[PDB]
Amino acid sequence: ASDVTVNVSAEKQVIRGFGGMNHPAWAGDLTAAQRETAFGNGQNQLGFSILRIHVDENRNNWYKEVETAKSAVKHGAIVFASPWNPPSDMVETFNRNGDTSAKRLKYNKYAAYAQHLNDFVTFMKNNGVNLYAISVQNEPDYAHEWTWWTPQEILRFMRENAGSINARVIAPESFQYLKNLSDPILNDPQALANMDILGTHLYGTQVSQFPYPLFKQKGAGKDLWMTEVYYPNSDTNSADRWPEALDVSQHIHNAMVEGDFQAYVWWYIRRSYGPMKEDGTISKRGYNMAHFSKFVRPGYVRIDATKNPNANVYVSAYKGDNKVVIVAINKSNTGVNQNFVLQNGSASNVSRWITSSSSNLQPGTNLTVSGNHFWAHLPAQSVTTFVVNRLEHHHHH
Ligand code: NA
Repeated sequence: ASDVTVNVSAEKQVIRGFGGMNHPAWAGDLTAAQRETAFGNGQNQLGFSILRIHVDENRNNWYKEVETAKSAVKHGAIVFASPWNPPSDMVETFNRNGDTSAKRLKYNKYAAYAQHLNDFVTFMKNNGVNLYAISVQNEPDYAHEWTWWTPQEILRFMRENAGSINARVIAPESFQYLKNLSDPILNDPQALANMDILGTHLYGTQVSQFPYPLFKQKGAGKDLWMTEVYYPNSDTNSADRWPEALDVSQHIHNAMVEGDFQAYVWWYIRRSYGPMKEDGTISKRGYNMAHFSKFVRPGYVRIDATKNPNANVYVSAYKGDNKVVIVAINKSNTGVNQNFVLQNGSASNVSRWITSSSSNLQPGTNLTVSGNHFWAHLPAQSVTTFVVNRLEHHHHH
């Protein structure tokens, strides 16, 4: 087998966090018990560090988001919001390639719409939630059941109106990371100045389409977030299927390593194909997310690691708070011994947690680092998170 080399000094993207969507109207709000399970980081809890909520078109419905959003903030999670439709008085039908039922924001209502979004941010502030960011539109390019925007309509709003919003602005949330939706923003200095986070979803997106050269070229000082997906499917009662659920950890691995994403946000938190089952317990898919969420905390930085050392073995690594975190996925039917070589970072002790067909985030035996490396066995069809405690602690005292 080939080594994995982890270079603690070769820094990649800063991680904002991991989480999922709450939607009281569409899915039913998380209960008090479920909010603890989602946002707390104790045993049997997901440690989600990001919550997404929706901006209702009717402001008389905004109060419904408050309790779950307050619990996220209490647990130190950041909250962001995406709208699906403007208030209906601002919306018109138009002819979209023969579809006369298609809806858009009226061109003379762009200022009114920006004011609506700013009013949501204010409402949340007045209810003890300082919203981290707000989106211009959920999936403007897949809007049969909501509000369509062309790349040029998004551009005009980003130039002229987005600067009025008193919060970080996310755009354009393509359903599939279609670059035609976001290229105009990146290519227009005015619009770009008013974007804080480039957000996308990944529905049907192939891994070859996770990289984005134009964002690397033009996006300095901007964040890159994966704001909604479910994966590999939304099959009813699929969340505990093994080894299918391992596809979730691999998808996050690809988002981190191929996409350089700084946030990974699932669709509904509680759902039969989601990270929390309808009974309020964590699903196998949920434990796959928790291998990242519980350990790679906000502000950690991804670091260079051999990403695919052997067939069916996927590895990523992160550092923060005097720790190095390594997530190693084995999607084969053979347990394998894997050597982890650490560069530019002295350590002695390694703790690990393992999810497998009959075990959920369960502690394995401690390993010892000798001569700057350690061997660890990765069981067949499993994901392991290692936590390496470093020796050189800086800052103060
Ligand atoms: Na701004």
